[PDB]
Amino acid sequence: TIRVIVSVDKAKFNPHEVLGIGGHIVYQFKLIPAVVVDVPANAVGKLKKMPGVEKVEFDHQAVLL
Amino acid sequence: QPAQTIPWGIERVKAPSVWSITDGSVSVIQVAVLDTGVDYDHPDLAANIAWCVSTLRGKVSTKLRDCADQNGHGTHVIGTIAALNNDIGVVGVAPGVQIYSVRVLDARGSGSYSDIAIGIAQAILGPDGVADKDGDGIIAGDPDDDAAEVISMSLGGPADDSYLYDMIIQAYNAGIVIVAASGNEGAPSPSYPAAYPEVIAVGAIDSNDNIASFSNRQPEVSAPGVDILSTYPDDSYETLMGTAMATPHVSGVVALIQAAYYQKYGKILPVGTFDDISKNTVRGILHITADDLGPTGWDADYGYGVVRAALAVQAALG
Ligand SMILES: [Ca+2]
Ligand SMILES: [Ca+2]
Ligand SMILES: [Ca+2]
Ligand SMILES: [Ca+2]
Ligand SMILES: [Ca+2]
Ligand SMILES: [Ca+2]
Ligand SMILES: [Ca+2]
Ligand SMILES: [Zn+2]
Repeated sequence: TIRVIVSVDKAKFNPHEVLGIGGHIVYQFKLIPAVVVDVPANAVGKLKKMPGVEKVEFDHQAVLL
Repeated sequence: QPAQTIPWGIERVKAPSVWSITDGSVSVIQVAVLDTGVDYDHPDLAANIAWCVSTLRGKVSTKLRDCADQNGHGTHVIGTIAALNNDIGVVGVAPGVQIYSVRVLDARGSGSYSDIAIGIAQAILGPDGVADKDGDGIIAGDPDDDAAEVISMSLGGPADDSYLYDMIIQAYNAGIVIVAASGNEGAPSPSYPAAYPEVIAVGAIDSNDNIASFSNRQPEVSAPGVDILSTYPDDSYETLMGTAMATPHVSGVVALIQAAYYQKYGKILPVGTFDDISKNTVRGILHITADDLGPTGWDADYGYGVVRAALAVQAALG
């Protein structure tokens, strides 16, 4: 399972969608049209094909400076 | 507890002469520090910690257990901004400013971009969970709301992600000054988020006014970032280096600017842009009052130069 951030079109996306591909909602952003989701590592391509999904971005790492 | 000293970096950025005007204790003003969390009971910090929140693993928790510093880095960065002016320890640039400690990095000082974005939103929303409660489009500086006026990010990554940037844009449009470390790889340009136009990228100087060799180049301004004594857990003090130590000096300077300006005018200044060289914008003020080291003008080492709070505040008020 991997964590991914999906930029969505709210007119065509529903958070209940992600269960359909074996994933689940971690966090829905209030301030930007995006949702954090855990998906099976092998379902990323499938997620990019899901309704209302505009961009799928891996969760990158920052470090203390 | 040791008797109080003023660390060399605080002196270098010309903070102590500001304190008769303000120490940043203007009630509408808070600085959100997105880091490893905070030693929230530290005797030299506690009184200034207004809110403690964590966004680790994509869940927002306001519990002290979850927001406490498990690394030391957050505590150190927070003391450079806001260690109290009293009889012990150290003193921050803005020793009366309220701090929101937003834990986006884990015990090992590593963080996911998702958690950082959610951290940025916490700084906009504030303890009340609402960005703009009276719906007037004023967020930072609105005494009816509880948004931070500065977001300080002593952290960085190599990725430019659409959604993190969207969140930076939201903070910027809320009137929040965003300040971030340039990075510690001696690279030719800053890390993200410092590298975004909306964000002040900060480089590190040492006590000889030389740019630190590790400091990522092309910053916007530079500040003390080598041999920086500040608070450290548990209820102690430690000396560290890096662009993460320089960043809070600049965040403290912005806090002083916006505090002084609100104290006089009952408003705050616009954030401004990288190119600004006017007095009408926080960033323009920072740029024109900065100590211009190295070659004349902006340069790839120091940016515009070393920030100077005394002069910045005078430019704000005059
Ligand atoms: Ca403590
Ligand atoms: Ca002190
Ligand atoms: Ca709020
Ligand atoms: Ca408002
Ligand atoms: Ca208002
Ligand atoms: Ca505020
Ligand atoms: Ca120069
Ligand atoms: Zn999960």
